[PDB]
Amino acid sequence: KTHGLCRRCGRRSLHNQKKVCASCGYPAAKTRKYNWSEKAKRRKVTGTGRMRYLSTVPRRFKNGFRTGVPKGAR
Amino acid sequence: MKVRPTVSSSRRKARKAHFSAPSSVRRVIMSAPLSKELREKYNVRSIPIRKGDEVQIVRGAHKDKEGKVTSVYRLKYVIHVERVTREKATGQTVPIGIHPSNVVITKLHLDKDRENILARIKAGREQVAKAKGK
Amino acid sequence: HFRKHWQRRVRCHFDQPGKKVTRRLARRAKAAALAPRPVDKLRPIVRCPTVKYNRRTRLGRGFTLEELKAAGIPRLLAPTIGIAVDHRRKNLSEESLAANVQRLKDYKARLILFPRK
Amino acid sequence: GKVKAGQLWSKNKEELTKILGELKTELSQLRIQKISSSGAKLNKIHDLRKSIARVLTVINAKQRAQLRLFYKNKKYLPLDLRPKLTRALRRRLSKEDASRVLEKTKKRLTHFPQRKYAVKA
Amino acid sequence: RPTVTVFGADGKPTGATEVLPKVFSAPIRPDIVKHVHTGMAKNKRQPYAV
Amino acid sequence: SDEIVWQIINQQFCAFKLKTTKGQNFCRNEYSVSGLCNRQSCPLANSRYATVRQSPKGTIYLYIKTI
RNA sequence: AAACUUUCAACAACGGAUCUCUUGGUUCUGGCAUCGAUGAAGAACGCAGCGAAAUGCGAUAAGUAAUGUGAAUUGCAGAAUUCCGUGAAUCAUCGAAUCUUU
RNA sequence: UGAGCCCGGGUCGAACGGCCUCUAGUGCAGAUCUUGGUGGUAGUAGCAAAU
RNA sequence: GAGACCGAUAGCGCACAAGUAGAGUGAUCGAAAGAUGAAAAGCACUUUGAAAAGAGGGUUAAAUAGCACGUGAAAUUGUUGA
RNA sequence: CUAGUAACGGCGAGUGAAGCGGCAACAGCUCAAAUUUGAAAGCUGGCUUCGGCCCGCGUUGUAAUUUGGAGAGGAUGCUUUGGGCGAGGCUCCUUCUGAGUUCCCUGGAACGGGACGCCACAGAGGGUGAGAGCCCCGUAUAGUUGGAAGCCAAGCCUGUGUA
Ligand SMILES: [Zn+2]
Ligand SMILES: [Zn+2]
Repeated sequence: KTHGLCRRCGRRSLHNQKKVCASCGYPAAKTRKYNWSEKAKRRKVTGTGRMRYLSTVPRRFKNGFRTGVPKGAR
Repeated sequence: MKVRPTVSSSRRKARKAHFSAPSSVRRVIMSAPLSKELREKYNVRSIPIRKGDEVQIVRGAHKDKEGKVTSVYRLKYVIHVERVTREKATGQTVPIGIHPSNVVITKLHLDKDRENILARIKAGREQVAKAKGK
Repeated sequence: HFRKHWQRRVRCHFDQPGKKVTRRLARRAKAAALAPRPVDKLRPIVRCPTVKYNRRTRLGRGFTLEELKAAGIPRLLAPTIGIAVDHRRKNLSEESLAANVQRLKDYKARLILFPRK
Repeated sequence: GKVKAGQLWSKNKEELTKILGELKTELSQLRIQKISSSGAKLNKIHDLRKSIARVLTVINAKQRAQLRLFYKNKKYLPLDLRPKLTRALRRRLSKEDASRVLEKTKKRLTHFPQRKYAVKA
Repeated sequence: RPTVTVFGADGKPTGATEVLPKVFSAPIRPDIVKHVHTGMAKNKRQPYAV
Repeated sequence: SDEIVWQIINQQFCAFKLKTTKGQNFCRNEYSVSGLCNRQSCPLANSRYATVRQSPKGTIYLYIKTI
């Protein structure tokens, strides 16, 4: 086949001969992104996934990025 | 009219907040008035309903029925009074969902935390009575 | 004069009253921080440069060092008691000196200075 | 099967280890025998899993508290025992470093501070 | 008419009167009122766009 | 100012006016001697006016208004 | 004669217009400034009794701890689990932890 | 005169209308118009890709 | 927090499984689809039969509101009558 | 606003500022070029019993002083100070706070109509079996309960060195 599975984006767009992903450019450190396609930028934008860590930052900001425990905790 | 800028008079936001409320907010929403005798006794107008209260239904097709609350279904926003039931096609007796605004609590399930709630409400009402008197 | 893409560079001003409210609240915050003090500093009277506006005067940037010395206000105390100082301006004549010196002694006549502690 | 948290807070390390071991053995046996006729075993399995979670939480908290007691006066702590904050918040200048001034500035601010005054109308 | 009677809190006149201002003898122009009201009713409008 | 209030009533707006599509306008005012909107029958645009009304008792009265 | 074709009426279909609604969009305005080698955004695999989707979470896996509230959750099944209690909850808050492969 | 408007009968189940002004994404028979739905051809040609 | 905005062919492509289903080697392209009832009270039971189907019978204020579900136009179709 | 002005241009298409004036906001400073030379007075690390001890950087220059509408050095006589606690206060989350489910009719259901009332610094909004100020949540106003972190701060301890 022309294209195989890519490790970064998980799509079957990694060229089997050039070993370069057509969707993200896997061997390059930077993810492939272009301003002439807004649809392509919104299909992989920050917010289209799981947000394991970036969804916990606003609650930590709300309380001042504090440490410790409340008084009288067990 | 609302003055505080944090309050919203949006119908859309109010309906979303009502129909997508957490269980504790739903507890606060599912409140019932006290009876006349309990209102003069505890100086408290209404309390959030709970399982074990004895109520009288004052609205709907089951008016003037009394009974003990055996279930507080917060998801369906309804309470299930004892013996105020129905019959299915098969003959099973299912409870009839009655809104807590349609009942009047004639007897409270008195525990320590409920007494604390009654004391706090009475203290606020009497301190506003003092503010009004002078 | 619509030769370029002016659609992408239209600036409306629906936030004019909101920005006025923001500016007034900023002045209120300045008042809260500087509670007995005025929110503004004292500025001198200067003449407008050109021949067209030579007849009128306006507010300057800060008082000259000679004007402060003649009014009896030391240079280092002046920015700490609400007077603006400009080291670039020169008097060049005995008539701007007298006017701004009169302004400074008028400011001194109506000032309530508090001790440090 | 079900264990409260404060009882686990009272006990020490070797004790908490032996409840951990017995809970793990009970969970293993019930997982082996639960493949046939799963009735009330499901609720007990869920409660046992929550119990192992509670015991592991208490031992981890005690171990990290002891490690923090060790590193009270030492200059460097392990990265697990350091506050997270953000990457930019961890790289900004400290409060002692940012509030530092020169001696000329300190002398000027000492002898000519901003004064309190009022212009009367 | 030069004066207008003043009424009390019980709805009965107090006995005191006030002089009617000149602004009550101003011209009554419905065209000016229509023009200015049509203009002024548009000034609390929020923009809408697709 | 009978004429000015008449112009305001007739040409702009009156709360007592019933406009019909059948060639006649009507006056909803209770003191109108004929329930028609025209210059002579207006109880508001005429300072001196007179009408006849019947009470619920059945006694009929004449009502007179002066400037 | 019967059959067929056309028009009209009643009833029954097909289809989803119209009306009414709206936890959605869109435009404006205000406060605030907070991702990542202490491993981010994104991708994958798993975790529930019945889970198909969505969501939550990571072998402590529809979650653990701490605080607060105060009697549930709920579609069905189960609990000798909790009701003058350090205490239910598909609860809220959240400062402690766990956090598979990339 | 007309664009239209009013009433009766049936169905239906939560909002709506007139008048004076204001405002506009305001009136369709057609654009080999757009989307959806439905026909004669036609139970015809054929049993062909899909089903 | 709001509006002289739009109201399911409109308003964002997406009010609902939506950057989903699906198409392309790939870069990319990208839909359709909302409304029972106040409450499931979601039609027990008897009886045909092999059906996503009927007849009695029942729930309901109403079933010509039966998860083909508010109302239910026209094109087009069937039965009866002239 | 200047101003479609000046200026430039197959002087055609056209392109196209700025000073002044009115306003919003205003805040000023750090080095290099000096010899501390009667005393590198400066700083990164490591060890710590946390109080002061070592190695190193650095004289090819780290502190202090000075930054040109300035400055230094002497003389001179006046005028100025430094640290540590800190009650309490502000901001923000939180607890609590008005009044009909009275009677009649219609209706499956009153949240509709009629009668009699009440609250209102609250008649915004939502829910509740149909249009609910008084059934419920909230809403308005001052307070009040508990908490979080910043900043301010009345006062209270001390200061010192020919600085
Ligand atoms: Zn890739
Ligand atoms: Zn009239």
